[PDB]
Amino acid sequence: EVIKAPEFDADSAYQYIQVQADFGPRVPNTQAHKECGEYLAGQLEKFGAKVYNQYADLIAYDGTILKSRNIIGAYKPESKKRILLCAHWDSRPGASGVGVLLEIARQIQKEQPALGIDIVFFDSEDYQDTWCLGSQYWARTPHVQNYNARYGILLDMVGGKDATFYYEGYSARTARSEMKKIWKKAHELGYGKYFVKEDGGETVDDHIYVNKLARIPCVDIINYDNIDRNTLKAVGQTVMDVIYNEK
Repeated sequence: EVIKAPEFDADSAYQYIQVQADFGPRVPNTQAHKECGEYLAGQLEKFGAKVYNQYADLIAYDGTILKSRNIIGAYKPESKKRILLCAHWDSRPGASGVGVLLEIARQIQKEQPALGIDIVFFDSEDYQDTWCLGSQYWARTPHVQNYNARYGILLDMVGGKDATFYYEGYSARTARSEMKKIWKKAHELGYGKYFVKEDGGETVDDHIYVNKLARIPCVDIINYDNIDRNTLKAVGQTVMDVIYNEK
């Protein structure tokens, strides 16, 4: 049978977005970025995840050494059966995906699903191989040795009013089964307006690397043509009903 997941609180996710936004743009090598990283690590700790902070000097396209910090929160680290949930947290010279995941973390704390969940915030994403430096780093060499997950869900720009998440190109050739499952649940829950079961665009994003350096099929939930609580609720609830159904 099917389990109905706990209720995702969209106003809570909205506030996590607003707190990130209040640091100013989280541009690599800035005070805003440093402070926001501390905030995110702290929140994943506050919400019961086993926190793994992954510091690295990543060289950007112009030679800039980015004092990078990938942030990982693990739930039920005992379980070999796991689902990866991820988003990037830096800003371009972010927030929405991270905000939804923090609210999912908080709910995991209140009631844990059957499988282990990993929440990973990738850094240095937005500064083709010179994008996604944090996930390239992470997938190549994950936070635990031999890391695996059944599949992964990437959230990127998931807060816009009347957003439409199409079948993203890379996800649709590397993770159809998983993507179709997620879009299925969205429709069943009444969020079909948001999850359009049609091929959209193909985008360079963290899920490309996750799938390659770490080999986990990974679905990108990304708006395809501002912050809205209804959009957050549709994304967040769909992700919880999907992950709480995993056995």
